[PDB]
Amino acid sequence: IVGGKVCPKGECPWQVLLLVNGAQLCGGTLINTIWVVSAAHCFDKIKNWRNLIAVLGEHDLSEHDGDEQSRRVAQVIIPSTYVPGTTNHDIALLRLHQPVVLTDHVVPLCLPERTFSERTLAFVRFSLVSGWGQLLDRGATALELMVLNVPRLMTQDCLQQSRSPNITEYMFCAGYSDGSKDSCKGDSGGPHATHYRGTWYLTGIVSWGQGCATVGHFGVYTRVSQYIEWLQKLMRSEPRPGVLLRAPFP
Amino acid sequence: LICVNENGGCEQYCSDHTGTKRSCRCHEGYSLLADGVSCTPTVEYPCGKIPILEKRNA
Ligand SMILES: Nc1nc2ccc(NC(=O)Cc3cccc(Cl)c3)cc2[nH]1
Repeated sequence: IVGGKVCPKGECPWQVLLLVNGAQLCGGTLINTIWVVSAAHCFDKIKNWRNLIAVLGEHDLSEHDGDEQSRRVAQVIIPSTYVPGTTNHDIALLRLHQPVVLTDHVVPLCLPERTFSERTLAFVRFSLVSGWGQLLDRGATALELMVLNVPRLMTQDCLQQSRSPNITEYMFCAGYSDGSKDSCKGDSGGPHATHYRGTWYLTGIVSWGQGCATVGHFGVYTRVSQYIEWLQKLMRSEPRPGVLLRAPFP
Repeated sequence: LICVNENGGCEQYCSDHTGTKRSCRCHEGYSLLADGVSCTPTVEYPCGKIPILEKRNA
């Protein structure tokens, strides 16, 4: 995250850290006790699928304070329409091997209904993005979880204001074009969380952008509202052997 | 009332029904109040609420 602030410990309780062989891979969002939403592109280069770990209740990566909860990732589900190395359909649904325990520091973000998300949440201007990604373009990653308030743009306005992948119906733009504030590498997969009448909802996934905080460009987020029914169906399904599952979309 | 305008007055989810009808609904871990629009938690850790801030204003 570029130009944000430290998320006070426990105020981003749905944030997930994904690790591979103990190394920082990506962010994610807890949506109930066994299910995490992340970005498909986070898994393009995974060699050992059995060493993926999700950490909940993380805050300061330099210390252990006892609020952290680690779980093996039992399943990574990716839409059939996602092509590795490209930007469209950038979503993954992760099943944990064992549920996390909900606590003051571990709480799921609500996955909204589609209609609610499209008709109401999509018009809330500002939303929060968070992660342990790079604090600057070409810079070091954060040791404390960072958070940033970003405004959403209509895709026609994003394309007009921006000056190379297309912005599809499965994406949206948010952030700033003045190079001050943005998500960045390392934040991929993390939440874009939207507040409405006292409650927070998952509306986007940190996906991509032209560098980070690049003048004339905005951050691009997976439009989660397109995947609600796909996610809901998968969460009712029984696990299959093997970690990676490609599932038909729609 | 219609769900496209003002969320149909619902705090959370809204369904249109045939005629001038509307039903509000709540996420798992919440129940709908008798006003027919408001949602109240039914569990300790409902989704989308931040416990340390909920206690900070409780
Ligand atoms: N401002 C800003 N936020 C970002 C967050 C993440 C990234 N990371 C990538 O762009 C790498 C990437 C490569 C190929 C396909 C995909 Cl979908 C993604 C860049 C970002 N730029």
